[PDB]
Amino acid sequence: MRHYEIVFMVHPDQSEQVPGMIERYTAAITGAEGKIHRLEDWGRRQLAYPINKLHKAHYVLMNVEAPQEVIDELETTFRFNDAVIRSMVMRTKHAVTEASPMVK
Amino acid sequence: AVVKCKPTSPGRRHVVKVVNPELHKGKPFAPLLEKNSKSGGRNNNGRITTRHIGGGHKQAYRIVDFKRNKDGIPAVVERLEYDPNRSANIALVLYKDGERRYILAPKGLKAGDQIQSGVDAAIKPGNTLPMRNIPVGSTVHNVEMKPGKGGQLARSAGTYVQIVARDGAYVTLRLRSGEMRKVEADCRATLGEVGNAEHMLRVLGKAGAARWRGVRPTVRGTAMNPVDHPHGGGEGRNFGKHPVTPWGVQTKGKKTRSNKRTDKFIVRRRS
Amino acid sequence: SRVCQVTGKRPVTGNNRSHALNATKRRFLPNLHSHRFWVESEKRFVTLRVSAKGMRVIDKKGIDTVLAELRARGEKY
Amino acid sequence: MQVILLDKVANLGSLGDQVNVKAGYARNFLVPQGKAVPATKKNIEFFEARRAELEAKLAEVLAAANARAEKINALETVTIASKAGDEGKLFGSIGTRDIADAVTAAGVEVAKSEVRLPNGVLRTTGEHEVSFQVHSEVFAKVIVNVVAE
RNA sequence: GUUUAUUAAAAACACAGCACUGUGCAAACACGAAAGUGGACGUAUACGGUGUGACGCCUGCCCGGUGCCGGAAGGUUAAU
Ligand SMILES: [Mg+2]
Ligand SMILES: [Mg+2]
Ligand SMILES: [Mg+2]
Ligand SMILES: [Mg+2]
Ligand SMILES: [Mg+2]
Ligand SMILES: [Mg+2]
Ligand SMILES: [Mg+2]
Ligand SMILES: [Mg+2]
Ligand SMILES: [Mg+2]
Ligand SMILES: [Mg+2]
Ligand SMILES: [Mg+2]
Ligand SMILES: [Mg+2]
Ligand SMILES: [Mg+2]
Ligand SMILES: [Mg+2]
Ligand SMILES: [Mg+2]
Ligand SMILES: [Mg+2]
Ligand SMILES: [Mg+2]
Repeated sequence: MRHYEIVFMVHPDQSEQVPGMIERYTAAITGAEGKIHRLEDWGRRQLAYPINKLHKAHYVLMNVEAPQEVIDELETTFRFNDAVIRSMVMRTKHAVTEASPMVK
Repeated sequence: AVVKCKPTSPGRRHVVKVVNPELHKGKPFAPLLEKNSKSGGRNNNGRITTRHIGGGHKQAYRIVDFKRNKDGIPAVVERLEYDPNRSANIALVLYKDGERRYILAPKGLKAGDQIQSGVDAAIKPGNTLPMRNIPVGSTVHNVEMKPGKGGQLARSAGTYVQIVARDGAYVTLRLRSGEMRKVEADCRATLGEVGNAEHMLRVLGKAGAARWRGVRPTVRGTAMNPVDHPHGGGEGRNFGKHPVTPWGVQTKGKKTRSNKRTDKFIVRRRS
Repeated sequence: SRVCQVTGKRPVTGNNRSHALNATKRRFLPNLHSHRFWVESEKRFVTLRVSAKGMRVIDKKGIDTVLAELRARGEKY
Repeated sequence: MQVILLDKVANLGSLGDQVNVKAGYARNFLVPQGKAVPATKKNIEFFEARRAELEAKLAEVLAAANARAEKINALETVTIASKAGDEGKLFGSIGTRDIADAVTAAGVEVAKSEVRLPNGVLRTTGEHEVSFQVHSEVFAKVIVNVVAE
């Protein structure tokens, strides 16, 4: 449908709940007959600057080929969850599959 | 939709109606009605306590759910109705088990939507959940002051209250007057602004339209004799004195709040 | 009625005397307070609309002595 | 307010002590909780000849009634299957009485006034610790696991 | 539209509108020694008070005096 690139930033004390969040989000996409192309946890990572009075965050990259209606449902899940701090969804021209330069 | 009336007569020259075509064009729901007898502003002593109240059209009282206790059970909105008792429109809702109740209609609510109270309710305009479950920075109305007491804040036609902070047991509110007040974090609140936001755009147009609403005319104090009012008297128009009440209390500027019980709950006054 | 149940105090009338000795009639109200007293024998609380003088009497005589007097007076509590 | 004590109170005296207190402290707290008797000379001869050691017998059987009950509360798990949201974020909180309801169901028949909590809400879904005040002095702790329903 | 029943119907009062100000709810306020009641089974798009008086164009300068609001360092100052 519409290729999106989703990266979100988890509160680092909620790093344990991260694979529980990813499986729900994949089941949101694949349950809505969307594709998921790569899915790359980046772990805890030192922030460039302290967002929200704290210095580290847990990064997750996720590439998604879903219809635009369920992504807008997915964005509200990032908005009201307090575990995720920042979320960025970026529309992509195609489906990307190659590993990240920092997964390397 | 505001409708300017065409000037076919003076008294219709300046009338702006507020026409909402979504209101129910029928009788209200009969089990939820009860008698609302008029008072004339007179207490059990028969004396006029508050002036200028009297007359007006007969009004039946609509029992409105402010406590909003049916948790978990979803409810669909049957129709929107006119309420003479208040400035905001009310919504007749139908729970799944067959109970009908009246709530205050929020802004974007229309006939056929689903609402639901309780803690596990979603966050859409219409749900009612305790403010430790509502995210900080959202606009809510029908706000309780005490848990389970019923909603008391932001009930008039276009009002709302923002939730600006939370420190454990309390949330800090931005009331519609601009006053910052602490409320316990277990008090219920209803999401979204309350509905009839264009209520303040009406203009009654003629003197009789205030008598329809039971507002008797106000004689201004300087038009009296000195036995009647402190402002009264004079040979011509004389007002050489500071503006007071009919009981001699300064009005232009003098504060009157004397509640030392609730001063711990007020963060900042209105500006 | 502003009457202490223990001591029988009552609003008396007197005068406000000014500096120019102008007399206007006033009242002297007793310092009444509703207080729950633990009766240890009957194992319950008893509310008495009692003045602060009467609370000093209950602290001296004991609540059992005073409630004997209130029944001997014939007063509900 | 001269008063004789029926139990040791943490800042003024032990059993059998005639210590000046304020009037509101005896009249509202000490006497209505059975902790003190006002020092009437009829009550002193009532107390000092007989109950200076008779109540010392009754004070030991109270601490022995605790030390039997407090000792067996080392099972150190309380599974409260309350409703919760996902990834933490408990639906409905657990207060002191709900903790008291479940330690009743496993161990001592305990009351709601025995539970001591730093938060009180226990909003975090997972395991927690709960301190006790089964005596005025002798305290117990039980690890409590709040479990999603 | 209202008004001096019985010498004054008017330019007087009222009025829709406008503004100032008070008022977070056990509201301000009012009647009540009090309990209570009205405001209101309303909740700041609400309510009370005050001035002005549809609408159109507008509403300038003065805070010294008198009020009101805010201030709390100093001076003064009651019972105790
Ligand atoms: Mg009025
Ligand atoms: Mg007016
Ligand atoms: Mg007038
Ligand atoms: Mg005149
Ligand atoms: Mg006068
Ligand atoms: Mg003149
Ligand atoms: Mg002049
Ligand atoms: Mg005289
Ligand atoms: Mg005429
Ligand atoms: Mg005449
Ligand atoms: Mg005539
Ligand atoms: Mg009242
Ligand atoms: Mg005029
Ligand atoms: Mg001017
Ligand atoms: Mg000035
Ligand atoms: Mg000045
Ligand atoms: Mg001042």
